[PDB]
Amino acid sequence: XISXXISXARI
Amino acid sequence: XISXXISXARI
Ligand SMILES: [Cl-]
Ligand SMILES: [Cl-]
Repeated sequence: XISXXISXARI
Repeated sequence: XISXXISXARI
């Protein structure tokens, strides 16, 4: 399916 | 940044 996206580590 | 998306494990 969906794996990940935007983690938050940078953004 | 971008982390992941669609892996290929299913799709
Ligand atoms: Cl990020
Ligand atoms: Cl997949």
